[PDB]
Amino acid sequence: STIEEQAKTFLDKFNHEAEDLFYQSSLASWNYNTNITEENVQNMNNAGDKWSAFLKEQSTLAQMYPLQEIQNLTVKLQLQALQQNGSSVLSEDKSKRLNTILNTMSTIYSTGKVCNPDNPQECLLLEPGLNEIMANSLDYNERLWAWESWRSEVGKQLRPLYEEYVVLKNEMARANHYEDYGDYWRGDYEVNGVDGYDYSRGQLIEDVEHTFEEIKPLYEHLHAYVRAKLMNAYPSYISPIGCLPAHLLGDMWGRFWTNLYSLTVPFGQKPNIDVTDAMVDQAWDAQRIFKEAEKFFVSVGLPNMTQGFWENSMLTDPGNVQKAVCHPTAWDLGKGDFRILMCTKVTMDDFLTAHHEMGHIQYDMAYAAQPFLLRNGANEGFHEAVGEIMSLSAATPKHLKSIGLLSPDFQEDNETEINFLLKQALTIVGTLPFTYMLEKWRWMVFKGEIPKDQWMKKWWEMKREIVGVVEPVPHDETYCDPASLFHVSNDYSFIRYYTRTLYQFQFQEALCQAAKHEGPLHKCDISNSTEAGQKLFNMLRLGKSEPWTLALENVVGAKNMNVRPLLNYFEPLFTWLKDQNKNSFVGWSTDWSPYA
Amino acid sequence: TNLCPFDEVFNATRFASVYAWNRKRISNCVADYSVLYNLAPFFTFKCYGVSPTKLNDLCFTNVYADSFVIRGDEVRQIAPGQTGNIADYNYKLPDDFTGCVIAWNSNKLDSKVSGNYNYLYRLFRKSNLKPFERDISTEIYQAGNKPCNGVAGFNCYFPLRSYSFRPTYGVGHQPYRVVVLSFELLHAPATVCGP
Ligand SMILES: *[C@@H]1O[C@H](CO)[C@@H](O[C@@H]2O[C@H](CO)[C@@H](O)[C@H](O)[C@H]2NC(C)=O)[C@H](O)[C@H]1NC(C)=O
Ligand SMILES: *[C@@H]1O[C@H](CO)[C@@H](O)[C@H](O)[C@H]1NC(C)=O
Ligand SMILES: *[C@@H]1O[C@H](CO)[C@@H](O)[C@H](O)[C@H]1NC(C)=O
Ligand SMILES: *[C@@H]1O[C@H](CO)[C@@H](O)[C@H](O)[C@H]1NC(C)=O
Ligand SMILES: *[C@@H]1O[C@H](CO)[C@@H](O)[C@H](O)[C@H]1NC(C)=O
Ligand SMILES: *[C@@H]1O[C@H](CO)[C@@H](O)[C@H](O)[C@H]1NC(C)=O
Ligand SMILES: [Zn+2]
Repeated sequence: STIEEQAKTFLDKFNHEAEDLFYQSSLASWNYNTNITEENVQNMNNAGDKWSAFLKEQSTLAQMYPLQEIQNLTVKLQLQALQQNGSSVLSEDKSKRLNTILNTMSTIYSTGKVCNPDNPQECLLLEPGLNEIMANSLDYNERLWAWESWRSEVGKQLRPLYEEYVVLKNEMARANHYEDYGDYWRGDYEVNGVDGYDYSRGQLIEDVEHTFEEIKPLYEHLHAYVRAKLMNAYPSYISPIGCLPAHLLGDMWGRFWTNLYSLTVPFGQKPNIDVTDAMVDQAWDAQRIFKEAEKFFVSVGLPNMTQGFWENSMLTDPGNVQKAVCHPTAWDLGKGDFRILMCTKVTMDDFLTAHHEMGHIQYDMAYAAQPFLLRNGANEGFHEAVGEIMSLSAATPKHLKSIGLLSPDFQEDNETEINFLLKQALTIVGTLPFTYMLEKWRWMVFKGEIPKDQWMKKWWEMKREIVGVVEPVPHDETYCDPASLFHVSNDYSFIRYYTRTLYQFQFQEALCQAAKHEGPLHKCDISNSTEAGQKLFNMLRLGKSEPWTLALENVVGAKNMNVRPLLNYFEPLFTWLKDQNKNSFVGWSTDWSPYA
Repeated sequence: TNLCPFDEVFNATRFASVYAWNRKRISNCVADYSVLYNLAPFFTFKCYGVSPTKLNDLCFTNVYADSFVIRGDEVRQIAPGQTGNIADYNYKLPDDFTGCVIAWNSNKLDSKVSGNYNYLYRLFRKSNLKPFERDISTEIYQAGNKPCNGVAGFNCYFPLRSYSFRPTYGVGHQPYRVVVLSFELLHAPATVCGP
């Protein structure tokens, strides 16, 4: 019997054992997230430990089948994923050091507190304490205090850890035959051995930098319009040619500019489209919301929710006594069990979230027939892109009017059209330079291109140059500002938010063209279009089985990430911004800082 | 007026694991087929060779009742000319099969919150099964080229695996009870006619 046939048989046994053990851990995890007790924590950890220990045993056993002697690519994908899972490449001592560091950074982030000057007993955490300040406060000093205190008392704690974190992560990645830990992360996009669809890890950097260049003009005029509106609100604090102060950007890091809408709204006398009143008027509950979201997916040819979904999901807050983790999540426990955890309120925002999360469930159900190790999005940006496009259609006035939540006597005008796109751009476009510049800095740190003594120097040189954002206080190398964001100190890659954003508009443009949508892309609703649903489904049911380049081509007809649909979606705003900035300076000078 | 022991087979407390499927030979009785519709809308009743449409005016030499438990997905494999872990390694119907396949969802009985590991099925075998064959061997499957020495290890797998039935599984992974009625016609007097 060949080594490929031995691997097929081994994978057969793994698929069974993993499916059962994974289900036990997911269910135990579910029972805690919906009913927070001490016993449910123990059951979640026991079931989790058993699953982790099973994955470590099977990772080692998988490596005893060398990849070079398998020809079946579908088998080699599964074998590689199980082999690439184990960290048994670093000595037990260095593995132990690295896990302690990871735990310490995560603990510092989640329990880091800041106490108000003049009272040691009034102390705030990041959430909800400091996040409330950075998202609602208009006082320059209060926001500057929250911004600086978070970085100087929690960030400085993370600097010595992150330094050792980089060294060990590189050692682990190098010993897995990657250039560095940044190259390891880019491994998610790699494709090999499929002629016409291959993709190298280093190609991701070039495609990200090539697509980002075509985003700069839109971002420059967004940044120019935002700076002008803030300069009116803070005339003594903002230069007409300088970068935007980092603490005046709507949250702790400026990752999203969403909360600047009140100070930047183009036409403040036209109200937003809010259907919350109409939902309460019609006595909608949570079940009605998800029932409507189910109807949406059925209208395009996708299946209805399983009976187990409605029985086992938790769609409303459990109650006062029973405490829950209300973060909206879609659960694929395996063995036909799909659920949504969500503390739904009768609001437009939760209504769109229901479509977003049920968009994940549709993805999960569609690739449930794939092998266990291939039940995932095509790459790290696919799954979230699928979720987002559902809330794009679900929110249009066209879709809202057809379900009886928006009055037929409400007609769109280009002022509310511009208000919408600006609000969208503040979230979608604003995060792109933030996301690219954060990952570029980490890619360069892992590569060794940034010495330790110039970490925070290069970080703010790249914030000013790339993002047009300037620190309000000088920061030396005792700081670790990147680590003051969750994803940096909690060891998650970050470029997925950039690729997903580009994918989601490639998807929506393609599906709307299949829906024969007439008009600007941002007004499109794929509802009732079974041809659109079929195009999407042909990619969903693939899972990880096919190269992400091929899966993308199934929907959009191109093998690579493209930024033209994103620019297409925002084109009405782009022309309106350029006309707004006709007597403004566009671009920023990096030498100006608020601390003179 | 001797009534055939179907309540024995269908309403049994515990069905057999499909790898060790259970056969009940039926003879010398009146077969009241037309009264079998007493389950939770029993999800399957498909016959091959004969007609279920009130064709119990027919006599057979012996009737064999085969019973086991599989998951919903696997019920499609209890039919002539199907392949899969069940039809290849546990229970195989012949190409010229004459009889009926009855199946119904038994989630309320055969599922359990901690997971019901009573029901097993065969995952590995050197070759497929001949029609109506039964293999209950617990010999370690040699997947590699080294001998196994009767213990589980690298490339040496215990040939049987468990269904781990839980009530919250999807319908495709829920337990289904199956009864396979095999009708025999030998050159011998019919002992089984059912009015
Ligand atoms: C090895 O595989 C496991 C499969 O679960 C991965 O564990 C998950 O990793 C993601 C992202 O790091 C987390 O969101 C999940 O919560 C993790 N689940 C667990 C086990 O808690 C694990 O990341 C893989 N290891 C690597 C990176 O090779
Ligand atoms: C919550 O968990 C406890 C065990 O810690 C259990 O006894 C209780 O029944 C659970 N409540 C609900 C509503 O599931
Ligand atoms: C790879 O293996 C799978 C499962 O055995 C099989 O269905 C598929 O056809 C194989 N592909 C090739 C190229 O042999
Ligand atoms: C889903 O749709 C099918 C028919 O397409 C129907 O038979 C089934 O009962 C539906 N399920 C629910 C939960 O309504
Ligand atoms: C809306 O469109 C019309 C087109 O003629 C244009 O004249 C008007 O200035 C636009 N209004 C805004 C606020 O963009
Ligand atoms: C099993 O029990 C039910 C109710 O007691 C009865 O209606 C049904 O006919 C029984 N099954 C058989 C095969 O007799
Ligand atoms: Zn999501």
